[PDB]
Amino acid sequence: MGKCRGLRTARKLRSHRRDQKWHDKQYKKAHLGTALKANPFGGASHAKGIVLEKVGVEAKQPNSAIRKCVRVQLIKNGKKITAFVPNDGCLNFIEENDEVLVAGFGRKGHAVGDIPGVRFKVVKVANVSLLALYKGKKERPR
Amino acid sequence: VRMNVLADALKSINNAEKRGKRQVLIRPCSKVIVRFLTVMMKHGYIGEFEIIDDHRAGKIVVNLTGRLNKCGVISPRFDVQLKDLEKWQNNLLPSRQFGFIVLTTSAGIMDHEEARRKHTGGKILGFFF
Amino acid sequence: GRMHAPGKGLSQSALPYRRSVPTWLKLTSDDVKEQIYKLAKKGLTPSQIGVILRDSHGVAQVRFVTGNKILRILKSKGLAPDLPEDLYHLIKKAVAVRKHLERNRKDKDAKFRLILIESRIHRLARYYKTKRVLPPNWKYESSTASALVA
Amino acid sequence: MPLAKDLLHPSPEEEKRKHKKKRLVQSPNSYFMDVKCPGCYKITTVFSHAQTVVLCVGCSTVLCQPTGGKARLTEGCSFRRKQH
RNA sequence: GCUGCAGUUAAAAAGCUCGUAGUUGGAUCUUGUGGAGGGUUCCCCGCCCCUUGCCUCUCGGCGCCGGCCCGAAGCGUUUACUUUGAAAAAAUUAGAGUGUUCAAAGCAGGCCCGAGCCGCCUGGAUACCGCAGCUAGGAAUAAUGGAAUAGGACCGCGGUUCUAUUUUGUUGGUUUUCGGAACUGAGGCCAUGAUUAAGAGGGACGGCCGGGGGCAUUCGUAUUGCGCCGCUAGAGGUGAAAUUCUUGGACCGGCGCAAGACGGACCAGAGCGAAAGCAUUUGCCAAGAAUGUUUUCAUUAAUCAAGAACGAAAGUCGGAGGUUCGAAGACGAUCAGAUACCGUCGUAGUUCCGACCAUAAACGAUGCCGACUGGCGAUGCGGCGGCGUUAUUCCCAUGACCCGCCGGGCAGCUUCCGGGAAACCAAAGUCUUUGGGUUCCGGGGGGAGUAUGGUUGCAAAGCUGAAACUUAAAGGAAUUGACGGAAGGGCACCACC
Repeated sequence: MGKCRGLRTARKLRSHRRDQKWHDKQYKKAHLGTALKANPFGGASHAKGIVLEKVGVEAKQPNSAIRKCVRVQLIKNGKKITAFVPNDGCLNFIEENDEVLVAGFGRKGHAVGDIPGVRFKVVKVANVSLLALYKGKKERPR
Repeated sequence: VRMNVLADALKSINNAEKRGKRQVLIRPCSKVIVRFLTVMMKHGYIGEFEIIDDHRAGKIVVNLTGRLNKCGVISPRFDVQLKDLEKWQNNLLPSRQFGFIVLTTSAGIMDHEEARRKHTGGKILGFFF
Repeated sequence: GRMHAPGKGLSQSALPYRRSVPTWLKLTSDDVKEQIYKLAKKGLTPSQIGVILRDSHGVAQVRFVTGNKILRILKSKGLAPDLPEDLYHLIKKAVAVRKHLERNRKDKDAKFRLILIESRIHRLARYYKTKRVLPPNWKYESSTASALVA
Repeated sequence: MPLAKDLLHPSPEEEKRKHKKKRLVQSPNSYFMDVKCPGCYKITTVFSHAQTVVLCVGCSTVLCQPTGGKARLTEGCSFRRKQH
C-alpha cells in the first residue's frame, strides 16, 4: 500500500521495479558480470592448476587444529588459489609440481567451517580420485 | 477532492454495521450508488432506503441489518471477458456457494451470476457477501 | 482546503431550498435591470452590485427575479469589462507588494508571499485563456501588470 | 451517541441547533425585516447582516452600524421577518 | 511484494514551500401497458411524445384494385469497453479414437469366406494462438461533441453571380427554360437556446485577532571604563589553594559621566509563522489566518521529475565596532602522568552593514489531500443566545465576570473502538474480509559516505556515489537476576562512634 493504483500507471510501476531490483545483492552480481572478472573461475564448475607448495593453515577459535592445505596456480589465468585437501593422509598422495583438479566447497562464494581464507578444495590428482587413492582400490600410476 | 464517490460511501456502511447501528447518512448521492444498493437489497443484505433530495446532490439514508458482513470497492475498474471471471471471484469471495461480485455491462448494472446468462462482460465495480 | 496556506475552514453561504419570490417583493424583472445599470456607471463591480441590492432593497438575490445572473445582464449590453474583476484584484495587490519590495529589500517575508500571489495569477489565466475569454498570446509580466491595472 | 438514534426526522431545535451545512436541508440563519424608523418615515426593508451602512432619506442618514455579525440599529425599531 | 510488502523506535519521509511535465479528479440529461419466450408485475412488435432516427427519391422486384404501399441507398457527433464473425505454418501442448506383449511411443487398423470374397469396413478429430489490424451487435460505465455578439425549421421571397449540356428528327445562329452552385437584404415559425453552486476551489465585502515581517523612534536596569568624594587593609577564588590585585588606596560606600551589550520577574502542555523562527515604547509601510454573509465566478482541483524562494549555529571575503563572554595561546593547581575537568589572563569570534556557504537529534525520529468511526472536562479566536451581577451619563449601544450553543486551532484525561512484536496510538484505527488519490524511499552486518568521474564553491566543503574482500550475527521491544562513586526505608561491636 501507499503507492499508485492508477489505470495508466504502467510506466511508473515498471520503471520503479527495474530500479529497486538493483538494491538486491544477488541480482547485482549476476547482471554486472563483476563476478566473472573478479573470480579465479570463469563460472566453470571446476578448474585445473599446478601445485606450488603445501602449507599448514590454522583454525578459527574455539577449534584448534592444523588443516594442511595446498596452494596452487592455475593453467588458464596464472593466478593463485588456496585449496583444502580432504581426509587423513590424502596430503601425501598429492606431490609438489603436479597437476590437480579443484572445485568449490558447496557454499558458492564464502569460506566454510572454521577454516578461513579457503574457498576451494581438491578432487582429482591425475585422472584418479582421492577416494580410490585413500581406500586402496587404485594405486599411484607412477 | 473526493476522487471516487462510491469508494468513500461503502466504508461508512461497513464501519457503521460493525459498531451496531441501523441508520446511517451517506453523501453525496450518486446515481451509481443507487443501482448498486438496489441489487444489494434484492438478495437481502439491507432494507428499504430513503433518498433525501437537495439541489446540491442529495443525501441518502439506509436501514440495514446484521446480515451484511462487508461490502468493499475494487478500484480502478478492470475489464472481465467471461474467462477472467473465475479467477476474480475465487480471490474476492469467501466461497463459491454465496457472495456476489457486482459489475456494470451494456445491459446495465447487475451481479456476476446474471451477466453469465446474458453473455456480457464489462467493468467491475465492487463486491459484497 | 486553502490553496497557499495550510488552513481549513467553513464560512460558505447556504441558500434555502425554496425559490419563489418570495411573494413579498416588487420591481418586476425589468425594474431590477435599470436599478443595476446605474450602479455599474459608478464603478460598482458585479460582486458589490448584488450586495447593495441585497442589503437595502427587497431582493433576496437577482437570479430569482431574473432568468439571468448579474454579470450576463451587463454583458448583453456590452458594458462588461475586458477582464474579470477576480484577475484584476490579484494584479492590483501584487503591484503594491513590488513597490514595498523596492523600498525595502530586507522584507524577505513579502518576497515570499509575492511568489504565491504571482503563481496564483498564472494558474487563473490558464483557465480563461483556454476557454477563449482572453487572447491566446497574452502573458503576465511586470510591464503588462503596470499597464493593465491602470 | 446511543448508537440507534433516528436521523430521518429531527427535533425542532434540539437537532436543528447544528451548523447550517450539517443539517439535512441547508437553511440560512438570516432574515429580512420591515423597518419604519422615526426619523425616516418610510417602510424600508433591510437584511439582518447589513454589511454596509443603510442610508436614510429623512433627517437621519444612518440606520445601521455593521459589525462582525448582525448589524445593530442606531435607534431603529419595528422587526418583522416576515415568514423567512 | 501488479495479485501481495514496509518506512515512530528494528534498514527507511527530501529542512521547508512554490511549480511545469506526468498521474488522478464532484453532482446532473426517460418510465409504465396487450402478443411472443420465463415467473406472478419483471427480462422480439409496437403504443402516451419516441421506438431500430429520416428522407427521396430513382433505377433494376413483391404486392392489391392509371392509383397506391414496404425491403435495399446516404446515417444517427466521435472513441475506449464488451459481445459475434472473418483471417490465422507444421511439430510441440491440451485432447478424442486405436490392446505398442503393458508403457515411453506410433498413426494406425479391424473384418468373413478351405483359396474359391478375389473382397468388405473404418480412422488420420477437436481445442488453444499475447498483441495490433479487419467485421457485426450492445449503450451501462469513462472521455469527446453542439444555437448566448444566433441559426435551427418551411417550396417563405428578394437582391446578385456563376455554371450544367438536354430537348424543338439531325446539324449550325440566337433566347429563355430546367438543374447544380455561390453570395445579399427585410419578414414569419422554435416554450426561440444558459442544469445546479459541491459540508470543492478562486475572488469581493464586514467587524476583529496575533512576541508574523520590514522601516523609523522611544525606554529601563545591569556590566565595564573614567572623573570626584569618604573610610582604612586586605581583596579575588576553590573541595582545599595559588596565579592575580593592593597605602600613587584596592575591595567597600556616595555622586556624576561615557561605551558597548541586552530586554528580567511578568512569560503559560498560551499565541503567530511554510519552515528556520518571533517578547521594552510609539508611529509608519505592505501581508495573513479564523469567523460572519439569502454577494460574485462556475469546476477554475489534488499530488508533483524539470526548475525556483526562504533556510539555525559555526565558517569565508570586504568595511564599521569590540562592553561581555571566549576556541587558540600563556599561566596557577589537581594527578604517578594531566596537552583535561577547576582558577587567573587572553586572540580569533561574539555585534552591525554588504557579499558568500546550504548543512543539524533542521525530531512529533511519525509525507500531503479526502471520507468514516467513542466518551469527558478545559484553553486561545470569531459568531449566536440568556435567567444573572458589576463598571459610565440613570441609561440604551459597550466592557468585565457568570451560563449555554455553533465553527475551525494548540493540547489533555478516560476505555475489551480497533490496531501493534511490544512499548504505545481516536490514530500508527477502518488490512489475508488485503484496491479512495499521489509523491518520496527501504532489502542481513561491515567495507563506505570511502574509491572514481561529474557538478557547485574564493576557501572550508556540499550534492551525486561503487566494488573487491570479509562475517553469522548486527538490531528492536519486553521479562527475570546481578551490578551502580542512583534514590527512599531498616539492620549488625565478625561495622563504626
